[PDB]
This record gives sequence, structure tokens and C-alpha cells, in this order.
Amino acid sequence: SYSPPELEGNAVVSYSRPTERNPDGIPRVSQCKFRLPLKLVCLPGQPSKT
Amino acid sequence: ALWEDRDVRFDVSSQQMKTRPGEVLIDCLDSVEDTKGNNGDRGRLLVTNLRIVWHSLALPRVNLSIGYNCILNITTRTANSKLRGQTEALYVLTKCNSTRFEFIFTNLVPGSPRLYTSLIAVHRAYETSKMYRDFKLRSALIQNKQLRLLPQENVYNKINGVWNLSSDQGNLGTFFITNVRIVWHANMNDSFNVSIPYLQIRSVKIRALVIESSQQSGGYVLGFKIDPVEKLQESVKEINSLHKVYSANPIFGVDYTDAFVAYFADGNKQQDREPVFSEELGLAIEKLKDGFTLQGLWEV
Repeated sequence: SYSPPELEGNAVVSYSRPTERNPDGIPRVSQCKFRLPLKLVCLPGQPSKT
Repeated sequence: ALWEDRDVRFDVSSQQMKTRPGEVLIDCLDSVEDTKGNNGDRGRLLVTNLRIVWHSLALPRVNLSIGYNCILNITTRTANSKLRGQTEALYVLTKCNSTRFEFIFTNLVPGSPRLYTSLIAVHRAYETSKMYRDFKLRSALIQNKQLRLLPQENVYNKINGVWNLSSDQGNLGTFFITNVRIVWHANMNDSFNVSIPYLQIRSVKIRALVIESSQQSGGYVLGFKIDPVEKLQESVKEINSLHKVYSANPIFGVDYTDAFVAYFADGNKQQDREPVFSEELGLAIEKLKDGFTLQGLWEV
């Protein structure tokens, strides 16, 4: 029922680089954030004076 | 003549590490560190056809050569957990001319430990095949009336009525000639058979079929006598031909300094005092060392 604090969302990938020192791979993490539109949480409605 | 599979040598030359004619390399692994000698130096391990070799890979002079007829136990130790990958280690226990050594081989890079498996395999192949390169008396060679052949062995000449000039009354027996070894059973209580390998033969001459052993089975002179000597010289010449054509490229039937002092399995001990009786325990016990007593060695 309540609207979210912000429409932005995050997406995170955690992967591994296989290296000679550690074949099991050193773990790395990289992220990207998308921006959602008002058309997902809002609608055009009637306005009030006060 | 052949020492690669009979001794354990340290600081071996760059030539004796090279594959002998009958020998053949199987598997190799770099960066195998040597331990039981705390030099902390890397190397390279080789599991050949007759022996295992390890050379320092940076100072290839210092090295180790361990024969397969001089190893007793080979143990792989998988440890050194999550902190890194599961690395293995090889523990080899060796006993050459009554002296016990132990070598440890640590795979530094955990990315290739497969070697330690194949070794075990080939070692079995080394022990399951000793009728190819060793001399034996009175073994279980004969089937109902014929010879039980090794894997890579077929008979050449099948001669009946070949005597043995080492006994008195149990002589007349068949003589089997093969490409790996020559055998003679007794045709009467056929458990007096001798199976001489071409590897142990030193020279086949006549004085009468005299066969000498190559200083490993002792000076075992074997004398046989046959029917009129035509077939006799025929057999001698064909035996010499087979001996030479084998010695050209040996078979081995394997299917598929102070360096010593830092590798003792006991610890500052290369010895075994004379085993004498023990009135205390009732067992044959090693002689005690100049003042020591059993009930004083036992307690703490």
C-alpha cells in the first residue's frame, strides 16, 4: 500500500578471476543501478484545493 | 649393469637421469618441492618405467633417484584445507642394502596433483612383474604339462630330454626358450625348475650349456646337457642371438657427499646391530647399546 522510498534499484554481480596463485579465483563484485518510472507506482488522479 | 631400479642415489649426474634404453618416462610434474631435507627448494618429479627421479629444476645437479625394487611404502597425504586448495604430498619409504630412507614430496601449486596417483599404479606393475627381470628357483611355472607364459612372452624352442648338471638323479626335463627368459623344468616332480631371465645372464658359452649370472644372483653357473650336440650348438647360437637382440632394447615387462644423511627414516641411524636372543622377552631382539637395558628403555 505505501509507496517505496525511491524507485531506483540495484543489480550486483559477484564473480571470480581464476589466477595462478589461487585457481579457485579471487572474488570480485560490480554493480549497476537502474531507475524505475512513476508509471509503476502512481496514476493520474483528481486534485484537491487544500 | 642395471642399477636404476636397484639403488637409491643422491646428487646423480645429468646422464644417469636420462632414460635408459629399456626405460621409458610416464608422467612428470614441475614445482614439486622436496622435504625431509629442509632446503626449501623446488624441483621436478618424474615417474619413469623403472624408478622415480627428482631434480631441483633450478640447480639440476642436486637430485634424487629411487628404484622401485627399493621402495616399501608410498603414501599420499591430502591436507592443507580451505586456506588454499587441497594440496597433496608423497611419502616414500625405501630400504636399500639395509638402510632406511624416507622422502617427502610437496606439490606446491595445488593445480596439478594427479601425478601421485599414476606412480602408485606403475609401482604395482613393477611388483606384479618380477619374472621378467629376476632369477627364481622352483617356482610355480608349469601348467598340467606346459609352461604358463608371461604377458609379453612366447616360446621359441621346445626341447625334450635336457639334463641338468647341478643334481644327481632328477635331471631329465624339458627346456623352454622364450624372448624374455629361458626356463627348465624337471619332467619328474616338475617343481625343480629354473627360470633365468636374459637380464641376469652374463654370457652363454660351452665347457654342456654353461650360463653365468650377472653378479646379482651370485656366480650361479648353470650346466645342461642334451642329445647329440648338433641341436646343442643350434640352441646355443640361437640363445646368444636372442640374448643380444633383447639386450639391444630391454623390456622390463612394466605394463601401463652428505646427502644421504639428511634423508634417514630412523633419524641419525644407518645401522642394525646384530640380532641376538633376549632372555627378558623371549624374542629375537636387536643388540643393546653399551649400558642400556630393556626395562630402562621401556619406561619414560
